[PDB]
Amino acid sequence: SGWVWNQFFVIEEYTGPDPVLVGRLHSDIDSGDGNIKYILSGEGAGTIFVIDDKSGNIHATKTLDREERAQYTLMAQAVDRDTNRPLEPPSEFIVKVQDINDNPPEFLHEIYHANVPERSNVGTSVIQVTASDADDPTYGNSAKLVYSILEGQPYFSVEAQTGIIRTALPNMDREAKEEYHVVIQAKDMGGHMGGLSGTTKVTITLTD
Amino acid sequence: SGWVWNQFFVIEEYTGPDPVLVGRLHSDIDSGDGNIKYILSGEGAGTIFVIDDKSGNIHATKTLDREERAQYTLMAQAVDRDTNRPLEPPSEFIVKVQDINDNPPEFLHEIYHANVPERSNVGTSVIQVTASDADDPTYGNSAKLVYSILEGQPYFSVEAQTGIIRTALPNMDREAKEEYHVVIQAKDMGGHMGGLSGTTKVTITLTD
Ligand SMILES: [Ca+2]
Ligand SMILES: [Ca+2]
Ligand SMILES: [Ca+2]
Ligand SMILES: [Ca+2]
Ligand SMILES: [Ca+2]
Ligand SMILES: [Ca+2]
Repeated sequence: SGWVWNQFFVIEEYTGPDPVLVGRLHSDIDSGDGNIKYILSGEGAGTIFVIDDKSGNIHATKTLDREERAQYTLMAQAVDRDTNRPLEPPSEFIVKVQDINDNPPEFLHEIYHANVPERSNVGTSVIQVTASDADDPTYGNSAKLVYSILEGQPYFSVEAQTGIIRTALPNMDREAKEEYHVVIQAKDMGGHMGGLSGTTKVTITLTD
Repeated sequence: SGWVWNQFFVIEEYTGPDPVLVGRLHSDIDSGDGNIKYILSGEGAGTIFVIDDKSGNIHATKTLDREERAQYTLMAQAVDRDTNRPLEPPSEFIVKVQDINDNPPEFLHEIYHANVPERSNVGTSVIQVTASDADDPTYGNSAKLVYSILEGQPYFSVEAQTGIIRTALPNMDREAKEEYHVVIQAKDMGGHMGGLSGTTKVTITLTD
């Protein structure tokens, strides 16, 4: 009451040999004597999700890819094994496939072409670069991307989250170098120990 | 209402890199605007179980061995981030570590010494042999044992579940063979494709 408890979570991409227990239907009249038969209709019910009608345990029959389906709405019933009358009214619940970090961040193009005026002030922006990341930006952080500059410093910087590359050095007269070659990295998981990553190269002209 | 939904399941022995989402506290007033702070007290709360106080997501910080602990009772609170007053009254819930089949059935002794009269009728019992199995006899069937006879047939049989060895051949005059050597197997998972197993040897004398 007040609190909401009717949803179940399932770790995606499970490939162990024994089926994942998603959750259980269960009624408060159930003395667990066995006179009660639970019934499960709805999405994947019977196919992906399968219930033991005494215990009321639902189990996942398949490896699930949360990239394919995040949710399933299912319907619980419970009828009296003898009278066959219902013992609870039928109610919905949702199983939600928990995201796992199984996709590495990927850059929109993996060669950007930028240009910026010769004597620009330190801080002047050059180009926005962004990585899409196929995991769940909603729930996890297998989708929280951090941008680092790998090659191209001390000439240029990149904004930690925005992924914008700005000049980072004063009096950058053009004679100096013909065209600058930078490499930006994008990392999962707010870039922590573990996070999957991907890079790109930006090639910058200093305009006159 | 009627239906009971406040318990969460956690697959044991998880060793993937990303933490298992156990479940989430969540209130029906929560428009998910963020003014609501969830709080988790109880067993392993703070140690094994850890909550994001906006999303209300609980995650498992450790690999769990369901052999060590099957349950944890936890307490949910939810207070208003601004007024700090509570928004739900505090309520208990239990997370239940789901059993995995990680123990193979083991025989009480792995050399039994049995004896049975010479001319016994087919069917006469010789000895009960039982395997303990360290997994959850309650929930799964990683603990449902089946007994087969491996060596010793056609002289003797073994009862599929009881594990009792009985003679299975008429007129078994003793002159014949000095002492009979049988091997019994015990298999997990009602002995299906997969099930872990273990054996023993029974050494039978035919008495005069
Ligand atoms: Ca996936
Ligand atoms: Ca994923
Ligand atoms: Ca990712
Ligand atoms: Ca274990
Ligand atoms: Ca186990
Ligand atoms: Ca076992």
